[PDB]
Amino acid sequence: TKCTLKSFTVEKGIYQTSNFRVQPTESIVRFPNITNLCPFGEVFNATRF
Amino acid sequence: GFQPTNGVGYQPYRVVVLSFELLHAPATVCGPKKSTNLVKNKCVNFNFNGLTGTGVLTESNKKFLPFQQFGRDIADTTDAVRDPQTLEILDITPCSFGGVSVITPGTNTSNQVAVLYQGVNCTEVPSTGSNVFQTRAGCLIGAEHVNNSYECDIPIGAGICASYQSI
Amino acid sequence: STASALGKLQNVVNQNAQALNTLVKQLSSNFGAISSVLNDILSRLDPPE
Amino acid sequence: QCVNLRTRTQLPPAYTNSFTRGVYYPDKVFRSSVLHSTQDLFLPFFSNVTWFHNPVLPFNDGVYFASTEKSNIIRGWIFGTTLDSKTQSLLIVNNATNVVIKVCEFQFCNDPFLDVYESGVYSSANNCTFEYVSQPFLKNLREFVFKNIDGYFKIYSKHTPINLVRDLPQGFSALEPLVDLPIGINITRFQTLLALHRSAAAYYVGYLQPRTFLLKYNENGTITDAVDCALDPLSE
Ligand SMILES: *[C@@H]1O[C@H](CO)[C@@H](O[C@@H]2O[C@H](CO)[C@@H](O)[C@H](O)[C@H]2NC(C)=O)[C@H](O)[C@H]1NC(C)=O
Ligand SMILES: *[C@@H]1O[C@H](CO)[C@@H](O[C@@H]2O[C@H](CO)[C@@H](O)[C@H](O)[C@H]2NC(C)=O)[C@H](O)[C@H]1NC(C)=O
Ligand SMILES: *[C@@H]1O[C@H](CO)[C@@H](O[C@@H]2O[C@H](CO)[C@@H](O)[C@H](O)[C@H]2NC(C)=O)[C@H](O)[C@H]1NC(C)=O
Ligand SMILES: *[C@@H]1O[C@H](CO)[C@@H](O[C@@H]2O[C@H](CO)[C@@H](O)[C@H](O)[C@H]2NC(C)=O)[C@H](O)[C@H]1NC(C)=O
Ligand SMILES: *[C@@H]1O[C@H](CO)[C@@H](O[C@@H]2O[C@H](CO)[C@@H](O)[C@H](O)[C@H]2NC(C)=O)[C@H](O)[C@H]1NC(C)=O
Ligand SMILES: *[C@@H]1O[C@H](CO)[C@@H](O[C@@H]2O[C@H](CO)[C@@H](O)[C@H](O)[C@H]2NC(C)=O)[C@H](O)[C@H]1NC(C)=O
Ligand SMILES: *[C@@H]1O[C@H](CO)[C@@H](O[C@@H]2O[C@H](CO)[C@@H](O)[C@H](O)[C@H]2NC(C)=O)[C@H](O)[C@H]1NC(C)=O
Ligand SMILES: *[C@@H]1O[C@H](CO)[C@@H](O)[C@H](O)[C@H]1NC(C)=O
Ligand SMILES: *[C@@H]1O[C@H](CO)[C@@H](O)[C@H](O)[C@H]1NC(C)=O
Ligand SMILES: *[C@@H]1O[C@H](CO)[C@@H](O)[C@H](O)[C@H]1NC(C)=O
Repeated sequence: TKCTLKSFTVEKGIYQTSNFRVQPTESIVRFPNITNLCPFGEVFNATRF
Repeated sequence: GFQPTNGVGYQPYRVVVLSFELLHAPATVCGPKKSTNLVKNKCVNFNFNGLTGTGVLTESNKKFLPFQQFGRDIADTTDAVRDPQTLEILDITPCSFGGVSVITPGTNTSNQVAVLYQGVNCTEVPSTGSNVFQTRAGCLIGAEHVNNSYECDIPIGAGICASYQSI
Repeated sequence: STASALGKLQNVVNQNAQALNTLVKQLSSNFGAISSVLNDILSRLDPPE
Repeated sequence: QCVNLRTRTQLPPAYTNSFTRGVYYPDKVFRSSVLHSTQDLFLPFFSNVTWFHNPVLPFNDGVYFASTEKSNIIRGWIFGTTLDSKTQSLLIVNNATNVVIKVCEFQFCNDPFLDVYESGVYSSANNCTFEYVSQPFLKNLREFVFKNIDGYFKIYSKHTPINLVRDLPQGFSALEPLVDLPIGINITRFQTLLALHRSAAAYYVGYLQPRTFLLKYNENGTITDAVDCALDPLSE
């Protein structure tokens, strides 16, 4: 209050000093089900090259 | 002329070369996206299917059509989302915030004050200090609630105010 | 019975609501930039750019 | 079996009135009991929609297709520029079990027709790039909207039980999004396919223009009414 009012004495009343905000805790990432894999199996494990 | 005994230099080696092309057509192959689990009733930041934002998530009861992904109420502010895996509607609420104010009886008299958080429910204050009161104007810490009624000294709001006796 | 008698108060409320609505609507304009979301620009460009 | 039958059988190219048909959901956003104005490619109200009852019609920049039908003689569609193997071509076909979409350089017969004795329309097929199989699309009115933008082919569809005798009804129904395809292609003309047995059908075609519309969303997010801004001063 003294800092915002810039004085060493404060008169009777109510003063607004600052704000208040809740902070986030963690992060969440969601995406659809993983499927339709590329067919690398039949290329690398092909019998004949 | 491959033979079982030819040393490392003459062994047959299988070679596969991968070349990546970015023609102007839209991309059709991308790596796995990966995902985490779901939390609720906590102020977190989320990245639902590319839609990012902060807030607190609750279970809702809206009825999306089988093809919408998210909804907005008015002035283009998102309110509801659909999780890509479970396929249920979740509601987003901005994390609580507001101004703070100090009530003092004047440095001339004493130097004990009270704190008021404006428009903030008395559930997430921080800390504790002294007895805490919940009013239609917000939450108040550091004053005692009485049952009498006098002339108004320091107007607080919603028809209530404080004075000095303690505060 | 008759309505529209309290025109002035309704007009004041409508004007205030409309002003707030257009103020909050103004938050979705590029102003000649490349996007309207801060996070997209932060994650799609080098900070000096 | 690449044969030819005739040049014409009835040739009724006529015009009729669109009334207030051809509305589709512009995006995947949910809104409840609100009024929203949006600018996009639509079919103007009370437009002049062409009716046939079979040449290579132009595509321009979007197509609205309608057909009242029973026993679904119409099968699918063909899209492309030169309609030969010198450029990529799109084909959509349907049978009793699945819908098939292909993107290849075909050599279509001059008079495509399927019959049964899923080939015979294309004399060759090579350099195939995109394939897709899904659940089949199809007295009853079938409405479709075809759009192509930014290498994306969008299809909206709707089915309606009607009993009106001749033309489109004086109703209103939004068109739900159906299919999106990520293929780069330059569609400019298109053609319709009929699997008529060895022994010519009514369908309506309209075009789309960019304009602004006003839409009403009810409490459940369904579109119930629309207003075309540039129709008359009252609408403005
Ligand atoms: C080719 O086959 C081998 C043999 O199964 C694969 O190697 C296995 O990979 C799995 C994971 O996918 C591991 O759990 C096994 O331990 C591996 N076994 C051996 C002997 O290496 C290999 O992944 C296949 N190649 C491709 C490209 O899929
Ligand atoms: C994504 O995969 C998960 C894992 O299988 C699916 O979760 C299961 O869904 C079935 C569908 O009825 C349930 O019977 C199971 O109990 C679920 N498993 C759980 C909850 O552990 C999920 O449905 C998939 N999402 C899709 C396909 O969109
Ligand atoms: C501050 O938050 C609490 C916790 O949600 C609120 O208490 C809820 O009040 C509603 C309505 O009376 C009840 O249905 C819930 O069961 C209560 N929850 C709990 C945990 O008690 C409280 O009402 C909020 N403060 C204000 C002023 O609304
Ligand atoms: C309908 O069209 C499909 C288009 O391919 C025909 O082909 C069958 O498609 C299913 C679905 O993938 C496959 O499981 C079958 O193996 C395909 N058949 C063959 C011979 O490859 C299908 O036969 C057609 N059905 C009818 C009744 O006309
Ligand atoms: C066969 O298909 C391939 C794959 O799309 C074509 O190759 C590309 O075609 C596009 C379309 O003009 C070009 O922009 C690319 O530069 C081509 N890339 C390569 C590596 O060729 C090909 O043109 C098609 N036709 C033939 C005869 O091969
Ligand atoms: C679709 O058509 C456009 C124009 O009709 C093609 O754009 C041309 O692309 C070539 C090679 O990139 C350029 O040399 C030309 O100058 C472009 N023309 C114009 C008018 O911009 C585009 O390549 C075509 N795409 C396909 C897949 O056929
Ligand atoms: C919009 O959704 C509501 C909520 O489901 C629908 O109201 C239900 O409609 C069914 C079918 O007539 C009734 O069996 C239920 O009793 C209704 N529930 C309630 C709480 O009234 C409503 O029909 C939907 N459509 C419209 C136009 O409102
Ligand atoms: C408070 O004010 C009174 C008069 O205004 C003065 O006499 C007294 O000394 C003051 N007390 C302080 C400054 O502590
Ligand atoms: C007096 O105050 C207490 C707590 O401050 C409250 O519970 C009570 O209802 C009030 N009134 C009476 C008559 O006790
Ligand atoms: C369509 O245009 C023809 C002239 O080409 C006209 O005779 C007919 O009335 C029009 N139909 C409308 C505007 O519904």
